[PDB]
Amino acid sequence: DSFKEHYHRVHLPRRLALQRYARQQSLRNAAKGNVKAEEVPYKYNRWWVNEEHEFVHQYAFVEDPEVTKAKRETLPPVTRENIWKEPQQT
Amino acid sequence: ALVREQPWRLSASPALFIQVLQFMALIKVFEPNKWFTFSDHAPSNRADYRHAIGVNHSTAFWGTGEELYDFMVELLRVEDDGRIPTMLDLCTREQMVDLLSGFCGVMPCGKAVGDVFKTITDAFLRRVRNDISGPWSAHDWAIVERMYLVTVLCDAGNNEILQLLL
Amino acid sequence: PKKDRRFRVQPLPSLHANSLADDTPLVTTTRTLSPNFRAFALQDGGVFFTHPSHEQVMRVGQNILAEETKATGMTSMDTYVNSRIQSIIAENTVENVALSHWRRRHMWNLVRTHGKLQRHWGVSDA
Amino acid sequence: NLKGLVYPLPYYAMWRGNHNKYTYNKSTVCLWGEGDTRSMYHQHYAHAKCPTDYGRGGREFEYLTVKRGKMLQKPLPRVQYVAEGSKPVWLFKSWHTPLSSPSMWEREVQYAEHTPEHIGAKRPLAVVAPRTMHRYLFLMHMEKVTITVSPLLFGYGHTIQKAVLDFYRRAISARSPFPKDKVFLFYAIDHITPRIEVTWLDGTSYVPPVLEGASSQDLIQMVMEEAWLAADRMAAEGRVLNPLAIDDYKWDQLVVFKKVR
Amino acid sequence: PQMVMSRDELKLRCEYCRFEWIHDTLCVRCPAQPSHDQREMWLHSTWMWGKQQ
Amino acid sequence: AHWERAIVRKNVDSAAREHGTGWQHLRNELGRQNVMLLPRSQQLLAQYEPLAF
Amino acid sequence: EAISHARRVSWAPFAQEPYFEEEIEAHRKHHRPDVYIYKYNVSPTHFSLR
Amino acid sequence: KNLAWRPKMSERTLEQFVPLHLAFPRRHPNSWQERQFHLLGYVKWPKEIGFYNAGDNFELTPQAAYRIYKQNCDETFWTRLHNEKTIIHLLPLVEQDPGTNMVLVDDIFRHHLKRFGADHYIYNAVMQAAAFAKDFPRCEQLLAEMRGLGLEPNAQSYVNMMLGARLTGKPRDQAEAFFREGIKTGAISAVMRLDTEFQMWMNQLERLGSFKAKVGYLSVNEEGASPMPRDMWALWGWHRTEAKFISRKQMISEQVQNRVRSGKELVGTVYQKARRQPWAKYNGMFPYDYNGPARRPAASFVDAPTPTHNAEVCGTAYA
Amino acid sequence: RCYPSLMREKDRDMYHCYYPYLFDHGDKMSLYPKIPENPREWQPEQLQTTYDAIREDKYDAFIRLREKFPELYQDTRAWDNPPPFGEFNMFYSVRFGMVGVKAFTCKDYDELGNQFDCTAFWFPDNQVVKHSTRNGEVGTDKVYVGAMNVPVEFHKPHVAAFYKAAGVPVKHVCAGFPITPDAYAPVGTKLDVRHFKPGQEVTITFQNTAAAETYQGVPVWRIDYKNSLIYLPTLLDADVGTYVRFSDTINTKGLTLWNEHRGLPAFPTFIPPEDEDLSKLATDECQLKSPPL
Amino acid sequence: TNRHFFVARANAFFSRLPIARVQRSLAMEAVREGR
RNA sequence: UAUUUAAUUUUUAUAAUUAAUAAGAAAGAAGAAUAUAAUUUA
RNA sequence: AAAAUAAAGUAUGAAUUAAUAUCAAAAUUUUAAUAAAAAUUAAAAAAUU
Ligand SMILES: [Mg+2]
Ligand SMILES: [Zn+2]
Repeated sequence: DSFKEHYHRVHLPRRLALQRYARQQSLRNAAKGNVKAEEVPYKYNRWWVNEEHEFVHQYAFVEDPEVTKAKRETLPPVTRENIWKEPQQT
Repeated sequence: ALVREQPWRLSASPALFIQVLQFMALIKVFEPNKWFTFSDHAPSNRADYRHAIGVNHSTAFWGTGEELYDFMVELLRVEDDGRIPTMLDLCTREQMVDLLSGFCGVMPCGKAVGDVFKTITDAFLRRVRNDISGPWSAHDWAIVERMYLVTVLCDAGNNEILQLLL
Repeated sequence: PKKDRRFRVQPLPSLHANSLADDTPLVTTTRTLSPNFRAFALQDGGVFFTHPSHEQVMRVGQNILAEETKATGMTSMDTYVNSRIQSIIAENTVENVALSHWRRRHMWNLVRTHGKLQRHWGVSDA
Repeated sequence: NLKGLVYPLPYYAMWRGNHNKYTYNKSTVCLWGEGDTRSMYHQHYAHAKCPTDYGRGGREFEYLTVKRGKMLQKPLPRVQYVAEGSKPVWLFKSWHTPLSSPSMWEREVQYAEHTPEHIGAKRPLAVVAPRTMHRYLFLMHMEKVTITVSPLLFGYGHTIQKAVLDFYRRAISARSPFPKDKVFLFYAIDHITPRIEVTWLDGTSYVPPVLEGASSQDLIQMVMEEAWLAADRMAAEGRVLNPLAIDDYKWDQLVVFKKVR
Repeated sequence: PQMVMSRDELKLRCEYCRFEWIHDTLCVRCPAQPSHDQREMWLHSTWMWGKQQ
Repeated sequence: AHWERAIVRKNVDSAAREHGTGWQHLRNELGRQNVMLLPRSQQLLAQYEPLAF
Repeated sequence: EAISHARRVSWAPFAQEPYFEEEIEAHRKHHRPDVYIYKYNVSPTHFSLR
Repeated sequence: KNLAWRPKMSERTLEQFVPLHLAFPRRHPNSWQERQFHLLGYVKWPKEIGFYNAGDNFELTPQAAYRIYKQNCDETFWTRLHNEKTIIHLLPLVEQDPGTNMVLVDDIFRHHLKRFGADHYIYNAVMQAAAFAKDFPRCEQLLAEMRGLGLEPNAQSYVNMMLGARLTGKPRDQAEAFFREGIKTGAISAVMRLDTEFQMWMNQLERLGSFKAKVGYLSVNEEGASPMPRDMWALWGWHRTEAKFISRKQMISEQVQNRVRSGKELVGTVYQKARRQPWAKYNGMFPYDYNGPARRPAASFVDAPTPTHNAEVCGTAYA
Repeated sequence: RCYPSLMREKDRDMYHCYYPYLFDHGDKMSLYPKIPENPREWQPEQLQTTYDAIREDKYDAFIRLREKFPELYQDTRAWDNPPPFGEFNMFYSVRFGMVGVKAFTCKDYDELGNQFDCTAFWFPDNQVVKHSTRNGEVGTDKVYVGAMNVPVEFHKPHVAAFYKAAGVPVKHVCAGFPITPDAYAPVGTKLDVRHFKPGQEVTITFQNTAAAETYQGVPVWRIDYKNSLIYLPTLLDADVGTYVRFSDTINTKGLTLWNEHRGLPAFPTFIPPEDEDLSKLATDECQLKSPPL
Repeated sequence: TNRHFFVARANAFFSRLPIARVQRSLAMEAVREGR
């Protein structure tokens, strides 16, 4: 029983509860008949130059749950023949 | 089924709304700690505890009744006066009582949530004040009385219903 | 020698030196129920205070609570609190058993099961 | 110290010391322009940053951001104050071109909408100006400098009269690069707030704003800066401009220090 | 750079030498002839309480 | 002897905190007006007779 | 190369001073006239409180 | 070796990450805000008199400003800029009721014209007022009075001509004419061709639509009403040296610096020999950064008359 | 070296952007900071910019120079055209491995005379048994792969129950793979062996001869996709019959495993063509092999 | 480490693949290319 | 022998939201023992 | 370091040792000489080898 694992002992269930309180938003944005995944804006400034003058890049990856729900639900199409019949060059 | 891929089904028929709510109160989903407790003198924390070296990864926090209960609260969460809740003007009075006792029975406290309780009770009195003028029976008193018993149980006593019965 | 673990009184707002002047007490209590405590002067040199009773003060509290909750409605905590004010005004006795006990024993009213084993207000020989 | 899902990107977490182990904050420690400084005012970051674009603070920095929901790619901005169908003139700016020519400082794409026909201008004007301190008047693109003072107006102590005539004193003094035959002084009869008028090779005449409490070098530098603006302006007409004997911005120079022993 | 004992022991040796502030620590920098650089000796730019008094 | 009078002081002080003052003034002006209520008694009044306190 | 859009001369084929004040166009920022509107500065280009 | 706490990086590598100019986890508590308000010599005024609006700016109320005028008309310190500032303060009142507020503008006008023979400021100001009051022929009349008087109509005067020509509901080519005449005159210096730049001006004025209109900056009426700015350490600059709220005996000193002649440094020029270097200056905390802003006597109102209508609420004074 | 370049958050602002900096007004993106509609909240010494000829001309030049020279600027197209979801994002995609068995040991030669000691692994039945996303938190998703079909009476009575609930045939063994949302495959998917390309490097987790071990670099040698073997050039310290958990080694020192030069994986799962039937197909013609090391 | 994935072993099922057949098959492929 | 470390408490379907640098019915042999989960076997 | 021998075992059953409270884990300074003595912060479960 140090400081920190007692801290998380108490607070991680509270973080879970708090994000549950975050999930109910979508829920009354469901119940009233709206169906929308709340969108995340695309950020055009991901390319930058720092003080030592070199190229720095930021990676933003956006997960689409309507794609995921389709991804798990049905098979992918047949693997193209360029893939397995030719090896991966080392 | 009832939340993600078929959101309309609970709103359409209150019957299974109450049935699901009561089953969900019967197993106690909001105190999983007593799923693992063999002696009530020593309450077991199996559900609420995790350590980083891996104890209780399998018995860890299972969101179980989370989505359901939050959803079927938010079906009753229409506080907007623009449109009244669509199921509550669909329910039988006895049904209103039984789903109030549903909400009152699910929570670990044994007390209903304020918005829900207010909503249902205020929806009930506006039916009682209507139906007492029309065709009425002694059984329809049973509905009212075991409404007031729940109303006392959750600790907001109704002065109006009590002064109706007395 | 050990570190002192006795309880410490909270700091209190510093005086502006106005208090130093006589006829100005350095206790400042001007509060909601203040005007109701009426001071009378006894022949002894002692004083005589007239105050509203216990249940009157708590009834005032109840009125203020209801009057703040008329707008947004009454939340569960408000419900429980109003219940307890309402009980302690009418008390006439002392309460020694947990408030939840009655609810725990009466839970069968709330959650009804199938009708085979369903429990009623009379049970035996039926 | 990585556990759980690790992304194929080569080093994202390496700067916070190789781990993913907190990540649930929306709030970090911040210098100016860092995240939670959205809501505070600053000169630089009011015009240099969008206040949706503030990421997390110091060494925990976003190299990799994974969020869920739909993407909004909002369309790029369309450029103001030009009609469609308009055919601009195109320029080639290069590092090959040194900074000594005005061909570095102007619009790269050049429309006919942005070309003033007020002045004779074939190509539009520049957007960026060079900055130095002009210690002296040197004849740049000017052909005449007229200084008109009415002596009737009289004052004791420091006054604008003193400033303008100090402008003159500096113009005609021994160390002034300005050729001293083209500085003209006029005594006027009726009560003139002394003005300085410089006429260029365009026939255009500029009068600097002699302000209350003006001094000698203010007018000098005003004249010189406006002289640059006018060199460019005349350059817009198609005049062929001779190179300046003295360079006020030292482009071709380095700061040189004297020796040791 | 050489660390002077206090601010009084700090002089400007050349024509181009300047007084500058290194985070509340007064110092002298010459853009030419860097051997003229002088620091006032004082606390580190980053110090905690237990770590530095 | 010290622990317990510390407890008593704490209770009377918090009971004064509910009224927007504290032990620090209350002691002085129970001294000034010559009331002579021992702090133990002030605790008894704070807990069993809030109106009198 | 390593150069940013700002400070880049053309797309055709710093630590010592972190903050800037934004530049108005060259012919605009040489003498920049007052125009009273109701206690604001209005130009063809910029606004201000003054 | 937790690496969330004690990472594998040397202190030499890591000491760049120590914030010395720290922004968000702020060092100024709330209790100080009022204190640091008092030491700067600022005074809390009632809502009628003025207030610190949404940008924490102290704006002086109209009908408050006019009373300040009517007390200070003949005062020695009252300069000709104070008059035009007063008139500028009266403009929303000018629009929302032109009948009873143009009389005020004319009072200031006549009084100004007899305290000083004539001024450029005053004519700009009142033709702006007449522009907002939508009396256009008044604008031409006034301009003719300028030219007849020997006054050279200013660039601003032409912008006022354009404004009056616009919001009086009169067509383009009556504004266009003002712009072209103004640019022939050598008042407006426009770098672009006439058409596009007139487009620019009109596009600025359409953003600036009036106090009575449905779309415009001036048409926005909401005002954060505060007696005190809710951040006292607020910044117009970069550094803490450049803070927005400075002491009054400082704001005397900078005004003294402004209205005294330019012998050391450049006025009007874009060079500015002394370059802004906030990062170069002292970075460190003073004892008032710890113990709080120094205590000064709270600014008090002696012998104020009793508050009649204390129950009544002040209406937002935009009228 | 083993650190990337350090860029602070303060340092990303209009003057540091590689491409033109864009401000977001929320219905529209512009290059001018949003001018607040309430004019009285304008701060002093602030220029509200409605137009700038300096920053708009560079944008003007940039855009045109893009459409006018599309062949030079194709990398610039990354700015305006982000990859949509799925579609095998090189940096964002993590797929699952499968559960093998250490079958036997063998020896091969490459093109030159070189003795290799191969270890041959067997992939008896690999099916996606379970999906677990933990409370919907991002980057938390697992796919559970089972192997080695096993009679009804084998497992303890609580294991069989699990398999009955899933619907998947009863397996000897299950292992979880953390993966990204795009890499999902439906429950009960038969996994083939050529899910693993013969050129790649594989992460291997197995039991030592007696704790768990992880080998993070090991290249694939050869694949029998008839008998569902896979060959590897290593001698493991492991009992024959040990269940071995496979994964793709997702980065080798700054280099991604999958890239245009090196190659591309069959992404969520491999699927066989409809026209092939392995019951007609011999062992030798069923062979796949690496390029020479 | 005592978990189920690690402790359980597949020995008993090894008749499901012909080990001896594949070794000889790659012997054939050894003499076909001539190692 | 006390502390201290290291291992174990005898298959955990599964592992890591944090600390520091993880656990389902039971004991003979874990083998019916000569490495096949029966080499046909009276 | 391979080979031979010996350690869970049923039965018998000693000896050194013993001021102790269910114990005394980690760090810091102090105190008349290690200081398992103080104080403070802290973070030592059970059994077996
Ligand atoms: Mg005693
Ligand atoms: Zn030097």
